[PDB]
Amino acid sequence: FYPWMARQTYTRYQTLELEKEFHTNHYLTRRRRIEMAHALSLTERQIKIWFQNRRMKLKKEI
Amino acid sequence: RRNFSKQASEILNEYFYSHLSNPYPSEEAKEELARKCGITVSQVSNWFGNKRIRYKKN
DNA sequence: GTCGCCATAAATCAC
DNA sequence: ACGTGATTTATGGCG
Repeated sequence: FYPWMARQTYTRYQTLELEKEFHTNHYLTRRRRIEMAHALSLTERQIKIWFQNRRMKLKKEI
Repeated sequence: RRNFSKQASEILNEYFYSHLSNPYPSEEAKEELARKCGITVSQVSNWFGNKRIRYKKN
């Protein structure tokens, strides 16, 4: 009755690569994400979002 | 990892079932229950997130 | 406009 | 193993 009432997991190599990069820089330029994307068979949007989530994850340590 | 205190799970359930037309506890009503229950506002968020979806799934 | 935040949904993961 | 608390991909829209 109530209104409010009504994903792929990345590989071990993909996460490691994203973690590494995040470790160097928390923010990624559009060119950097276009690069990483081709580098890991993920989209530019997926990289963007992965970094948005990783930041919200780091922030959850305040 | 523990499964919560009963009193804490006493509180969380109480709340959710009360306001069921909009089971979305204001950002501050989160510290209220997090204080009451002793858990973290974060754990409250997880709880309602989990409760909410598993609720429609049963 | 232009871009990140942030609360959630859902699916998974994991004590 | 399994229940349940936690974490991971994705979205929307607000600021």
